[PDB]
Amino acid sequence: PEMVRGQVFDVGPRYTNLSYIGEGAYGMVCSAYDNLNKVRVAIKKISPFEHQTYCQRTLREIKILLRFRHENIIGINDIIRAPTIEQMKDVYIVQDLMETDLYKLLKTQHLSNDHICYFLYQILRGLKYIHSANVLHRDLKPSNLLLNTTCDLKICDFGLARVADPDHDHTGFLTEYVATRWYRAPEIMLNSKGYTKSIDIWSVGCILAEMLSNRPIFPGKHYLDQLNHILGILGSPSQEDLNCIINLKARNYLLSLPHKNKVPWNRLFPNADSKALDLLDKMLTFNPHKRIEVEQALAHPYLEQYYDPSDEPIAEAPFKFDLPKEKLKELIFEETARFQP
Ligand SMILES: *[C@@H]1CCOC(=O)c2c(O)cc(O)cc2OC[C@@H](O)[C@H](O)[C@H](O)C(=O)C1
Repeated sequence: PEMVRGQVFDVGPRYTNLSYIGEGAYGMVCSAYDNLNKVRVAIKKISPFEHQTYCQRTLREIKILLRFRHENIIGINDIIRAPTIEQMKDVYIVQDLMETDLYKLLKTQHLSNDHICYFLYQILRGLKYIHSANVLHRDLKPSNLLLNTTCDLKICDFGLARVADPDHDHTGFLTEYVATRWYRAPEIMLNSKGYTKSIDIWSVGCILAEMLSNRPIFPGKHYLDQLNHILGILGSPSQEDLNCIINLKARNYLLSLPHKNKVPWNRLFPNADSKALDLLDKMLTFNPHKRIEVEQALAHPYLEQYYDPSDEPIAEAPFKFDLPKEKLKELIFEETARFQP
């Protein structure tokens, strides 16, 4: 058993010569050599079984990724675990080895407009597949976008994903915490549980802005502060958009604010392509019902060099629609059985 930074990695004998990469949800990510396929791979160690929410995140991801097959979604090549439930303490998920993630890339690298266009195209192409499966990713952010050496992009981490449920999306003011804060749509803080596809388009718009400037566009320092940053750039919502918000507490909070003017995108991003800024505006639209959808975004003039609906596939088998951790562990054991001897 090889150890990496005081952490056992029981992945032998198939996977050897381990190297640290970073941290996932319930454990670390390493690279390793695959002695069967004679290539290096990435391996994520997960230790979720003490906690019901961890088991939930682990089961969601495994169930989804084993059904999905798409060029812009990183797949599961192998799952390593003990042969019995009694002996199962950790799970190792083996995936293609990528070169970097967009979070690390944006810390030091300026993106050319050609790279921004290609990265955005690939994010939306993968997102089209996800949404066609009636699935919401719900945690899109640069660290969940992986790049290989030729800048092919893959979406990672479905542990926060859910099946879309727009009829049950409404909730009260200041109750929801969906997504990582900086990528969270304004309606999460106002009246939404994050159960509609527009949640993901907002996150993509935040990622686009960050690719244009190498800094987060809405860097809220805490929960309600996130809405301060959003409104500081978008300006005050229109009467029509407020009439959309029937919840009285959320609407009255917005009405209590002083009038704020919109900051023009081309003042925030003076070197950006004007077509990129037009698409950015449509993704970062306050009203989630008016916000552009993934297939419309793919057809936007900014992406005309890449757009090809017949090469933008959808899912064959969409997902249609309280468990103690003991039952979740059994479910995880069952879902991973296909990779055993
Ligand atoms: C993604 C989990 C899989 O991540 C990877 O496979 C991965 C590869 O292949 C290369 C590099 O450089 C990073 C990387 O993941 C880094 C993770 O920390 C990632 O950002 C994210 O946190 C995650 O776990 C989901």
